[PDB]
Amino acid sequence: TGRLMLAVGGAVLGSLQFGYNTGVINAPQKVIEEFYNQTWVHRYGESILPTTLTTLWSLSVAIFSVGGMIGSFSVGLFVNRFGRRNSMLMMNLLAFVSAVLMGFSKLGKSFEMLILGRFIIGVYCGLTTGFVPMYVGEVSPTALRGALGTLHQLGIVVGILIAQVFGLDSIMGNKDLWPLLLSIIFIPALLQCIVLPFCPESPRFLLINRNEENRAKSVLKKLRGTADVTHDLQEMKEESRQMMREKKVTILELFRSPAYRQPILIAVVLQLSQQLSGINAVFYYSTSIFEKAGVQQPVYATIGSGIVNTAFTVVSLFVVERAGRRTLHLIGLAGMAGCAILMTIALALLEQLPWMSYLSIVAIFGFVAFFEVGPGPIPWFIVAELFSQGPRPAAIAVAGFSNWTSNFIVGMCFQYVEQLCGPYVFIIFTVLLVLFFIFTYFKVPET
Ligand SMILES: C=C1[C@@H](C)[C@H]2[C@H](Cc3ccccc3)NC(=O)[C@]23OC(=O)/C=C/[C@H](O)CCC[C@@H](C)C/C=C/[C@H]3[C@@H]1O
Repeated sequence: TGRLMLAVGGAVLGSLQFGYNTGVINAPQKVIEEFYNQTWVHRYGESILPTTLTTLWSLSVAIFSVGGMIGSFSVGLFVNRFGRRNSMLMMNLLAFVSAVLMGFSKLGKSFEMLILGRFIIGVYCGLTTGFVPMYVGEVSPTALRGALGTLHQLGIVVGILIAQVFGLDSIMGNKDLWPLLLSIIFIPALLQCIVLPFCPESPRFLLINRNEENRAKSVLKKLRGTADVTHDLQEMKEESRQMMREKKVTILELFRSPAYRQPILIAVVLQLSQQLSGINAVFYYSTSIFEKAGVQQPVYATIGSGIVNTAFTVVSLFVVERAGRRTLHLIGLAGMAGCAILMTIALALLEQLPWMSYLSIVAIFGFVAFFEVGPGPIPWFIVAELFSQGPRPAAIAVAGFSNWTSNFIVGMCFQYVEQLCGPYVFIIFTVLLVLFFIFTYFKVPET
């Protein structure tokens, strides 16, 4: 419990860095867009086209999700081959590579570097979100396993907040220091590169994946702190039974078996309902949507959304263990729909009532607050509770693919939709939120 605080906190750095890379490109949108325009002129002696500037900066934020897909797929590769700890350590290379790329992108007069860096760091984020939850789950005692695993969640939302803070004009969200805003991630990396080597390899890797039972003994005693461990050791060997009991099934075997075709449908749709709700429409373009509203100091409203977001995350902890998954997920979609509607009213009546800009802030706060209690965590609780230890692994990969894919559809196309639909964009979210509300009220069983 003492030395334990090192290995965990050392791993959560990746989840901080995960959330940081997610929301850094929110506030400094205009300045980087100005840099694209600046770079476009220097090359061709011509101001960039507005539609091109759209899909270009959209690609710069969207390509990140593409990396995450690949990353989340490759987690199984490095984990069982190089170990949990060492996997997290070596993959800090992607951060330094990406940090340098996104940092010297301005000094290199190239948005390709920035896009490329955004891809690479996306892979790291996809890999990391597979490492951290798995590492702490094996390192922590079973008692604190259902509590320390929270730090991954908190890490992301807090990382998103810090990204939005630094996104201020006062700090790093400006003409001169935006390349550093993207690069500062090297600090967390450098820290994790120092800490992890002192942290212990997971015993479940030493006991199972290496059969080095003896090398695992020295871990738990220093790790768990307890002198003896002739019960935690037997535990893992008894929990590995259930994990090795029924045969694990592959991805494409999940599609072909009509026994698995119904629960998988629920899983994927529940992931679509998380992204196509359009919470990344705000976590990527909060400061942008606020600008089209009459919001004074919009970057602060984004930080507001971060704090509200971070807040209701902690609230959700003391709710999932108090209510049902079917209910909480329904509550979310409704509130997200209501707020999406309420958002449209603000964006519509602003031109008539020069103050509804304040309503848009409250709407989006509720739009993300209702998300973090319903469609936030639940879509990952239902999937893990619709499949036994055999097909459950393959189900996460599909769900993971479903999430990244639908995440890319929003972040890449939301601006193209924002131009044509005008103040009537959140209706798309409202509409889909209804379909997702119908789909769950009938076809989603409580667990
Ligand atoms: C906006 C988002 C962010 C906010 C989350 C979103 C909400 C959430 C928050 C806390 C716990 C579980 C879910 N639900 C997510 O899953 C979330 O990433 C995670 O936080 C955890 C991801 C796990 O590693 C498994 C999936 C890891 C990836 C395959 C998918 C990651 C999704 C992101 C999502 O983009």
